[PDB]
Amino acid sequence: VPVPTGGDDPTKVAMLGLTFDDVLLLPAASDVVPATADTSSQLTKRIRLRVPLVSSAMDTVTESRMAIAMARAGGMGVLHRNLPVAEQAGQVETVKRSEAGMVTDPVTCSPDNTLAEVDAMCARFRISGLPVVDDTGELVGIITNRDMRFEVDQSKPVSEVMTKAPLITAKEGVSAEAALGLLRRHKIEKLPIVDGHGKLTGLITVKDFVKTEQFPLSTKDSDGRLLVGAAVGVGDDAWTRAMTLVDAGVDVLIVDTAHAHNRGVLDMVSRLKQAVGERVDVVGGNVATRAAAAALVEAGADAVKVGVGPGSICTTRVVAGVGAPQITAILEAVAACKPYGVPVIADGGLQYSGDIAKALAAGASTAMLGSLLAGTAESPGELIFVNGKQFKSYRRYFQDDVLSEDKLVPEGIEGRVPFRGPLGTVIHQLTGGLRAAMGYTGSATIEQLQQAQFVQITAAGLKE
Amino acid sequence: VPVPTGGDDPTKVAMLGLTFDDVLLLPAASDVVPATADTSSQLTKRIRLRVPLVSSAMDTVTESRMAIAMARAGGMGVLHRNLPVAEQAGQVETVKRSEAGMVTDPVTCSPDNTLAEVDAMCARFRISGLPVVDDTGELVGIITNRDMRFEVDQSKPVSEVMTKAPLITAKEGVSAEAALGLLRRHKIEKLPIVDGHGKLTGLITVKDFVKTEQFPLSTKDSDGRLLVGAAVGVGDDAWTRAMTLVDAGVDVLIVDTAHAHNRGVLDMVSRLKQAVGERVDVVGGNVATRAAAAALVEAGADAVKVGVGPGSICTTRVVAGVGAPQITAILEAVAACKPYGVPVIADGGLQYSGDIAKALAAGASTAMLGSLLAGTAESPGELIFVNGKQFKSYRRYFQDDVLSEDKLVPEGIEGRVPFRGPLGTVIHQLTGGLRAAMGYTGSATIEQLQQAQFVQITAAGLKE
Amino acid sequence: VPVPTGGDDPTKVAMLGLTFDDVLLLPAASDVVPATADTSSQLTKRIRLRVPLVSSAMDTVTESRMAIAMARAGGMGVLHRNLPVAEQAGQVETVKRSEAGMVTDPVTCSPDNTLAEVDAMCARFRISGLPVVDDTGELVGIITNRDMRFEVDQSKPVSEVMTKAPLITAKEGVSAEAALGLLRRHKIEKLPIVDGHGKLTGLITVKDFVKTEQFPLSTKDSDGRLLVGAAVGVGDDAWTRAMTLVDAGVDVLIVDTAHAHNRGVLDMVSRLKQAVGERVDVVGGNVATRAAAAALVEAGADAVKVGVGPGSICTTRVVAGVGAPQITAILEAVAACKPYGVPVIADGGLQYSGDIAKALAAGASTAMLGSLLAGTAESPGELIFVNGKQFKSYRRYFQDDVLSEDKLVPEGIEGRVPFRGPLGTVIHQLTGGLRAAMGYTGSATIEQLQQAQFVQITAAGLKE
Amino acid sequence: AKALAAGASTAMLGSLLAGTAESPGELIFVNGKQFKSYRRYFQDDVLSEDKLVPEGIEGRVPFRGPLGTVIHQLTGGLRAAMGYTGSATIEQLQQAQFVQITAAGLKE
Ligand SMILES: Nc1nc2c(ncn2[C@@H]2O[C@H](COP(=O)(O)OP(=O)(O)O)[C@@H](OP(=O)(O)OP(=O)(O)O)[C@H]2O)c(=O)[nH]1
Ligand SMILES: Nc1nc2c(ncn2[C@@H]2O[C@H](COP(=O)(O)OP(=O)(O)O)[C@@H](OP(=O)(O)OP(=O)(O)O)[C@H]2O)c(=O)[nH]1
Ligand SMILES: Nc1nc2c(ncn2[C@@H]2O[C@H](COP(=O)(O)OP(=O)(O)O)[C@@H](OP(=O)(O)OP(=O)(O)O)[C@H]2O)c(=O)[nH]1
Ligand SMILES: Nc1ncnc2c1ncn2[C@@H]1O[C@H](COP(=O)(O)OP(=O)(O)OP(=O)(O)O)[C@@H](O)[C@H]1O
Ligand SMILES: Nc1ncnc2c1ncn2[C@@H]1O[C@H](COP(=O)(O)OP(=O)(O)OP(=O)(O)O)[C@@H](O)[C@H]1O
Ligand SMILES: Nc1ncnc2c1ncn2[C@@H]1O[C@H](COP(=O)(O)OP(=O)(O)OP(=O)(O)O)[C@@H](O)[C@H]1O
Ligand SMILES: [Mg+2]
Ligand SMILES: [Mg+2]
Ligand SMILES: [Mg+2]
Ligand SMILES: [Mg+2]
Ligand SMILES: [Mg+2]
Ligand SMILES: [Mg+2]
Repeated sequence: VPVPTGGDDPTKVAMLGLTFDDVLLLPAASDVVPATADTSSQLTKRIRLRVPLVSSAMDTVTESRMAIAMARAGGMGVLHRNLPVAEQAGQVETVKRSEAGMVTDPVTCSPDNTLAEVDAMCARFRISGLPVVDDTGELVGIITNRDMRFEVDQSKPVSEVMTKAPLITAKEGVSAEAALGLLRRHKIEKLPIVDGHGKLTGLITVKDFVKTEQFPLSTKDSDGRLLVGAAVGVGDDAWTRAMTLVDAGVDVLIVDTAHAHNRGVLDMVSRLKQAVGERVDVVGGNVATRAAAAALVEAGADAVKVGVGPGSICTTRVVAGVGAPQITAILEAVAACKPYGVPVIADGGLQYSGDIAKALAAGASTAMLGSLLAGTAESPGELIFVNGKQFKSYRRYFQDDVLSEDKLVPEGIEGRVPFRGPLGTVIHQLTGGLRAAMGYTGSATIEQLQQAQFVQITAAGLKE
Repeated sequence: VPVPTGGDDPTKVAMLGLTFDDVLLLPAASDVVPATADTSSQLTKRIRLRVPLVSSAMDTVTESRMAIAMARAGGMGVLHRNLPVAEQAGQVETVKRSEAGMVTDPVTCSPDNTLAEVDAMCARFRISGLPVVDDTGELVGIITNRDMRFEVDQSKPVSEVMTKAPLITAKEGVSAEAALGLLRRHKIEKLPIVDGHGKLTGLITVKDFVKTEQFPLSTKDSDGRLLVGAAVGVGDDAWTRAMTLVDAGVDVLIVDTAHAHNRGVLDMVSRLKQAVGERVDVVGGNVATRAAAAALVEAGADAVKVGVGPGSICTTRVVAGVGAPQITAILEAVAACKPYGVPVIADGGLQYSGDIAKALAAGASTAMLGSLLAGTAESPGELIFVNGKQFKSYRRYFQDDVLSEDKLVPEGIEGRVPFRGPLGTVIHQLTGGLRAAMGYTGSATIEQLQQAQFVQITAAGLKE
Repeated sequence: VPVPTGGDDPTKVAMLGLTFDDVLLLPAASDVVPATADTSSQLTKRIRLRVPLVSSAMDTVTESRMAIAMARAGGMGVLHRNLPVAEQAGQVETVKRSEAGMVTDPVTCSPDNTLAEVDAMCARFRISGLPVVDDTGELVGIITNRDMRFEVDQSKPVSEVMTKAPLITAKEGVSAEAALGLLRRHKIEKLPIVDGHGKLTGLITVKDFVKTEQFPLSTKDSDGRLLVGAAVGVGDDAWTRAMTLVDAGVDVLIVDTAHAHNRGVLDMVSRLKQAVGERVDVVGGNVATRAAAAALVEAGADAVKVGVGPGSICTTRVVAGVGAPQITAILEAVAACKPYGVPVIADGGLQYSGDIAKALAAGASTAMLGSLLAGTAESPGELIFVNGKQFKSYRRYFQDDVLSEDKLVPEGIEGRVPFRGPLGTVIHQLTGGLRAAMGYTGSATIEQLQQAQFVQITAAGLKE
Repeated sequence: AKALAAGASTAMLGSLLAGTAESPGELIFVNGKQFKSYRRYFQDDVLSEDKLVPEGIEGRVPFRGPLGTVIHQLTGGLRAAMGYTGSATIEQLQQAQFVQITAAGLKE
């Protein structure tokens, strides 16, 4: 009658929690070559990624640059919400218009604009020119950075530097082959698109073709623009932020909380699903049990994020005593979400590509990457050089001494993190590990990897 | 109903994997003295070793020298395939002609051969002379290294240095006693063997008797030549390699793959078994489960090799998340192989002789030794002297500065491995540990050791 | 002819530099008890301290609180200049009015002042009440914190809470004994001082007597107010800052530069000496040679500060390769300053009280303490509790999640420094060490300690 | 700065520039860090462990980044030395004086 671990209640200790280090993938019959394995997976019930990886929406991980890089790599990025609503909406706009985003609503300047303003717009959107539209609304010309390369006077108006009409243009609904043919024939890099009245409706640049060739796995929406997600909280400021982000063109809204088994979080999810659910996917916060995942599914979430204190040495585990091992948590969440076809996102605890393979085999559909991507080039922060090494830092007015020691050392030296380089190499290494796991387990797709079996190892299997 | 580790499927976590550190051998009733225990075991269904150890077929472990040493020690060597087909066939031929291999097809030279060519052949085959056969095909004499010891001019032909006929010869089918008596009577070290018509058919040297007395446990084929195995891959190049190796006289072909539960590997095994299966034994690649071992047995493999990611901190376990603890894998593989009499080779994860005893007690017939033999003298590599120690390395044209620092330090200092000495001492230590285990468990033979019992130990049993 | 260290110029290597670890103080004939040694010394040619220690004028060391504590301990503090001119002048005013500073120019309030503003003034000046003066200029009452202890409504005007006139007052020029007698007789803690016409001229509080009894070594000016110094740079902003500080009531101005052997620094020192030299003492920046000290003396400096890269592992020594060992630098600076009676301040390189004794025996008159005082309670920074220990830190809007991990850890954990406790204990330990040194060397005064002899030790004397 | 003050006119830089982007060698990514390496035919197995690790992981050196940043840091240190010694030109820095320190001056 007594429980072997103490007491009389057999459900006081609910279960035995397994972490990533407790299990290994068992080899199975395999006709799968790692180079031909298909790693595409569902992020939500309507969005499918070519690479099942998402950035972690932390202030040190994901901004517009990281979102663009992740969308190009085949995954997606989620913008963090530790900033004003206007800044987050502007970052969403930057991601949406980065690549093949000027086809329908192009950015234009006026003939009275100075060269500095045009250069600022070009630097923000990473484009090399803009069409010029006057007060009447007529396409009067185009101004590119070949026109303003050597202009010393940056206060000069656009009208003195632009290339006047007529321009080489295309009709609405012009195919990519015809546009490329025009660009090759006239040896230009830009092609405005006008309607029957000769009024500007879009712009095609050589950047579109270059990026399509260079990044064949890019994640795009129906209009051909890069996908991006954004995080929101709970409350009224959260509602205003979510509405502003939806207006800016976000594709995924993540109700990001540490403990989503709360009435407020579920109410926010239901409200968002009812208000903008026809346009935007809604992802629920972090839930580590089956009941919480079922509650989020009932509230109408399109995807469920799992991790609640998954790290072994974690602040939640030490200060609060609350936690859940990640493998068991994913298993329970999948046991609640799978009958309704709701994807599961693993979040936290991942240190290697083997952990990603284990998380996907436990039943999750995507994995969210945090500290793995913190030091990359596309992550926020400034690159500094200290003691013969590169670091990334997150860094005078009254110190006018030219020979002071603070002048001899770089700024931001305190609080720096190692520099990891480009994001593409990290993503490629992770994808190679995942493909090796798929080849070992005989999984042609991720949906077949989700049916792979585990072997539990003892402590002796973790010894150096 | 719910699984205690998570989810609803009770087969998601298939089993608990035990490694070598998790178990110990239980003493049983024993009348066995370690000095008299019989350690002979089956390598395949037709080949029996006196010492149940095999080399690992890695480019840093097994070449012709290691194969010869392992065969003399009582085990066998498997040649690595990271080299051209002609080179691997040449190494097979070198092993096959090292000891008592000239009795039926001796190596011969011609009077037109220079002394340099004869010296090269003698250095390759480790013989001290050759019979001489002219264009017409008569045995005209013998050339040994006592004849060419002081010849300063190495371009001198054989005819100017050889000892002319008549020679002391013996008839075909001469017993060892008669040949030794002739050698003792005439006080020579070589004895050609001729047919009734006086044509050369073989050669006996004192090396045969010396090696027979020195190495009583040598592994030999039907003709008394040393046993050797070779590794092949999968594909058309692999088929050509296998055919060339069989022509060279290989005894065992090992289809060495990382994951043998693949249709291509099984097809290769079946093709080899149908083509050269009447002459050569075929060993399947590495398999960690019962189903894979059963598939290899059905395909026609003569032996099954097991280890798939057996190391605790392993590249397969960290990058792909795939692995299987070795004790459980051996148990499952034996559960599939034993009813058909197919031997099991335990490959990987062995660090001590206790691990070898545990692997043999788990049901395996032989153990394959890897990094334990990487630094021995017979392993490939160059011996260097660095900082008062001996190391083995795996290592000018435009650096003509005679006082440069690169002249002051040995080449290959970077990337060296410790030197281990002769292989025989290592094999003797491992065999002594195995004999002690056999004495403790009361096992007169390896087949009785395979019925020994284990005790599972906790984490506290591994603490220093 | 050649120099043994290289070259032909015997002055290329000018001298051998001795640091603190290279020398020890030799015991001499002593009739001195450590408890009776006199540690008073000259800071400048007109200012004498009771304890020859000065705070280091760094933004982590000296602000108004540290300056007050240092003045009470018997030394002095120099306010850092890494802040706006108005803030530094406010800190000067706070220090000057802390203790016995209302005797001639008291802080007053008007009857229309709210209780919040009076409370803010009392908190700034560390007083427990203010006299009230109307628009006409008459002393109408006094408001103390016993009157407003339980006034929950902090917007209440002073007129509703003050103790109305007539008050217990004393005539101008009242002796301290008479004021204390009045305070004892009427059992109050405050005594306004009025002239013959009944107009408010000053204020005496029990704080004056309490602090005089508690801190008998306090450094005071002619008016009986605590001494304070401030740092200024070079330039026009520096001139405005210096004029504002002199108007605020500063006593010492320190021209704080890393390399004071510059024409700009000397010109600034000369200008300050010409303009405000009758009221304020001017101390020159850091100089490490005899010629630089002579230049500062000629420019008209009242004291000369020495240290230029005195630390063994220092940023100046590593990045620039420039430095000077502190003992030799002090010897040279004293050799240039002593004939004119200009005191020397040893700045940098001090780690123990033995180093302070060595610096004073080398000829310096005062020592400037930096990192020794960084972690004390009176130094700038905020006290935090982390992992069972007290630390000092030098430190939300959008993180509204109540269960996030940033809510679980204290703010300022990054970049924290250890807590050292009260300043008085550190000063007392250093003074005890200095007194022990004086007793060993037989020096009744610091001027006698400046004539002590050294013994030079070898490397073997520094071995553990 | 010390070498130029002793009388040398130029300095030659070796290991300080070994791992920069412009130095010879290939950039590799190992264990979350960038390295520079100075690096199959018969290993056609697709699931082998040598396929799971990059080639050249052994014998690698840390990556330093662009050369311009290193040169700028060195020149800044030299300019600080010139400002301390009062040398407007390198020829005046060659007339600077030294002070000899003892062993105690090298202890942390
Ligand atoms: N004015 C301006 N232009 C910038 C700036 N940064 C990037 N660009 C331009 O943006 C276009 C694409 O930027 P990329 O660097 O290729 O791509 P990215 O979106 O990953 O940053 C290029 O012109 P392109 O003509 O599309 O390509 P190409 O002619 O260089 O091949 C490039 O010159 C900037 O700060 N100011
Ligand atoms: N020409 C030539 N001969 C070589 C060379 N290396 C070894 N030999 C000869 O090969 C024979 C056997 O070689 P061992 O060293 O005993 O054996 P191994 O096969 O283990 O290497 C010896 O002659 P033996 O007459 O059989 O033995 P013994 O008279 O030395 O006892 C030895 O002299 C070489 O580079 N060149
Ligand atoms: N209103 C107000 N008063 C403050 C504040 N902080 C300190 N005081 C008062 O200042 C006087 C002296 O402050 P202390 O703390 O003794 O000295 P300090 O200058 O070293 O800080 C005290 O009143 P006392 O009457 O001089 O001394 P006692 O009656 O407490 O002995 C104390 O109550 C504050 O934030 N607000
Ligand atoms: N559609 C167009 N019709 C006519 N002229 C055009 C058109 N697009 C660009 N031009 C003009 O052609 C010139 C170069 O065009 P393009 O856009 O290829 O240059 P760019 O991107 O600035 O070049 P670079 O990348 O070398 O700096 C500029 O003077 C530009 O104004
Ligand atoms: N069967 C034989 N009949 C006749 N002469 C022989 C025969 N075998 C060897 N000889 C000759 O006898 C001499 C020595 O023979 P043996 O083979 O014993 O020498 P070896 O092996 O060269 O000696 P070592 O190992 O001491 O250098 C040589 O001149 C050799 O040619
Ligand atoms: N000179 C004075 N003449 C008349 N009344 C006075 C005088 N000084 C103070 N008082 C009044 O006497 C009361 C107490 O005075 P006192 O200054 O001793 O108190 P306090 O410093 O506020 O006390 P505590 O330190 O206990 O809070 C207050 O109501 C105050 O207004
Ligand atoms: Mg361009
Ligand atoms: Mg271009
Ligand atoms: Mg011989
Ligand atoms: Mg011999
Ligand atoms: Mg009081
Ligand atoms: Mg009181």
